Amino acid sequence: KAYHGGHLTIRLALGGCTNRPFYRIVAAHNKCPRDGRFVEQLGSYDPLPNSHGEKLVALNLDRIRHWIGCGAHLSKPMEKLLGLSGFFPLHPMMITNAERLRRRRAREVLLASQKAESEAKETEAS
Amino acid sequence: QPPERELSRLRRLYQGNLLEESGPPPESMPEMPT
Amino acid sequence: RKKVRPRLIAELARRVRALREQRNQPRDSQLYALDYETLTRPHSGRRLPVRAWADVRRESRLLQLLARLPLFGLGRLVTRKSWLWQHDEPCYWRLTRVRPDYTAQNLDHGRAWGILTFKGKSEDTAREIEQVMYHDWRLVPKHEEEAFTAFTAKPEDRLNSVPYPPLLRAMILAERQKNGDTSVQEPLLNLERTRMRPWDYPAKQETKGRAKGTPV
Amino acid sequence: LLSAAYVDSHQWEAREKEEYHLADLASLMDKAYERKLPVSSLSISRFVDNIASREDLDSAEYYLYKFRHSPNCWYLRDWTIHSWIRQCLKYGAQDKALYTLVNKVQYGIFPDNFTFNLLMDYFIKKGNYKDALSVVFEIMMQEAFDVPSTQFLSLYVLYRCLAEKTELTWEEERDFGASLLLSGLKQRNTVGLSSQLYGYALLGKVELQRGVRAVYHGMPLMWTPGYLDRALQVMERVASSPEDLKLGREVLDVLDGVLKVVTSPDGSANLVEQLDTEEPEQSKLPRYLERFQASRSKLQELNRVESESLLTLTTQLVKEKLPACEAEDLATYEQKLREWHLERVQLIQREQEQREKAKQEYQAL
Ligand SMILES: [Mg+2]
Repeated sequence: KAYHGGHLTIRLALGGCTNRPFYRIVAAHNKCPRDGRFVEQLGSYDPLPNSHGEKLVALNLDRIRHWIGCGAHLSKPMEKLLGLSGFFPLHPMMITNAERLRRRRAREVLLASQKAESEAKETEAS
Repeated sequence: QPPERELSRLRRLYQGNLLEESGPPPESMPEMPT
Repeated sequence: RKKVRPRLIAELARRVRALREQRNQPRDSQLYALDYETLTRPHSGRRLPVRAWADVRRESRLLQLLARLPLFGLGRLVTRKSWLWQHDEPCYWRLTRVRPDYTAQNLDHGRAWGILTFKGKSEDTAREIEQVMYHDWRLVPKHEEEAFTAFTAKPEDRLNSVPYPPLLRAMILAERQKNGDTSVQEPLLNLERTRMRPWDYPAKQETKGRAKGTPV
Repeated sequence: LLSAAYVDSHQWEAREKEEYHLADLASLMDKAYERKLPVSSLSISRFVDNIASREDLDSAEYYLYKFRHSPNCWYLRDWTIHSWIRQCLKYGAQDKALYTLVNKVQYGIFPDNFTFNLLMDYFIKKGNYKDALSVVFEIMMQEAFDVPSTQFLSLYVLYRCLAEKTELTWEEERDFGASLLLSGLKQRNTVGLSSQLYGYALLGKVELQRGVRAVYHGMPLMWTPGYLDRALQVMERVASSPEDLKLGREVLDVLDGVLKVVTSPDGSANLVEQLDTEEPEQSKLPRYLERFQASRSKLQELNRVESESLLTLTTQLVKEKLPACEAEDLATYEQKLREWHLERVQLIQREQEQREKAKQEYQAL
């Protein structure tokens, strides 16, 4: 198609089969289809643990630096990948979400202790 | 921890649609209950 | 080729449609009219968001304030209730030009210009004011101008340089050793060149879009 | 209060004015509005100048309305606004002048301080202190207490009306409070400082009874709560001032009454506008009442209270100082007339040149 307006973006293009996802990190005009015309492939992401228990990310850090220097935006999933790698700082919501998960497990642990205490009362009743 | 004055500034801005204020999160990841 | 032929109707349509737009431009009194019972704009039927309902009934528009002043309040200071609540430091506009909508039966719609002072820092040139049709404006009294505009700047405490990300820092130190540069200096990012304005900072009204004149 | 010389219209009536038939000029403006074309400021000026009868005022009132709702509303001239008030007084149409002044947003009549004194003084001499009070409230809404002469006349009307009005509604307290405060701030005399404490007291009443938004909404007043704190500061300032300044006893009684009343009372626009950390004004009244008694004791100990009523003190102030102001104001009035005369000639000359060029344009076309 002949797009009018838009910007270059670095995003994840979904590949693979059903229940077997695989991503191609690509630089593409934002208005193009998710799996359609792209400008350059900048790496790949396999989100499924392999035989060694490792999720494998490949980053063309030379071309990624090139396209960020030319105005390429970043999708939110790609910012999370760049943060985990160490190439970017950790994303604000990666930190906030981890804090929410800590607060949510703290409640669950306290409830289990209370239930055990309630179960202890049942033991006292015999 | 945010300053006490700034927490009140948000309570005025979003008066009527607020949630319980959260304190500092646990220092480590709480061990998963099993 | 040469079998591609002119499209006179297409050319005529484009030009003709343009003329209607120029002549039938809507006015601020019509585009930004509001129905306060339903909080919905009659021209387009657009319903205002929920977080704005209280202020639409409780606050005034800019030219409602200025229509009551001689010379439409040239030289007066005007602030916004949103700024008053968000920022402790003085934020206001110094009005320089005001073009009301004469069609409006109360001269309560129009455009304005002024010099911005945001969070105590003053701009050097006058530009058009954005969000003039918002129910957020508060005229500052003349006797309170001196106390309102009094500001003493605090020494800036936001860091000027920060470390590099963990991986990007290691790649820099590795390049140093490869190139023969021997040093234990820590790579540092400089944040002065790229410091971000607040999200509520007034934007450029001149380059902003205007709604179309087709009623819904 | 003002002298006959202040209200004499020999100078205005002797102004050089062009003779244009109102009917002819009326047609020109009517055609312009039909064609959605801008009307000149000189055109509306010529109409107001050539008003010759009570009926003509009615037609001119319509055209001033049309001018306000036109592309050249901003260019209404000061002398045109002054002539309107002068013509209204000349033909007995004072009600019309006050109507347009109150409906300024519709007609665009924003008079200068000299014109305000002319209209306000007419009502004062006729004894219509209800219309005179309306003029004072309009001066307050426009924040136009700059000239000293206007301040003296305004304070006399306010205090004279307040004495008659034993009962004040919340709107009246707000309007009276603002008018006293703004007029008082300009004056540094005992009457001026008494009106500042009087104004803050009334506004403090509305703040603690109906909320702070009743005080500042649509008023030339600040939105920060604590008007009773501003009143008490006036007492603390006078008490500790090295110079000997006095506060009228009448005002002190008003503040005592306000503190007692507030202390022991018997669609979606419902917002808490004050931060939770800040103390509400209602909780601070116990401390406020202690400061008042302490300040009152110190003031009486230092003999800084004036037993004389505020209406009597204001009358003396007006008699002593108003004569001098009349001379200064009248001197400035003569200068304004000459400045207006020159500017009017420039507009007439510029109009003649463009019309001559218009003929050349048609000749070329
Ligand atoms: Mg926005």
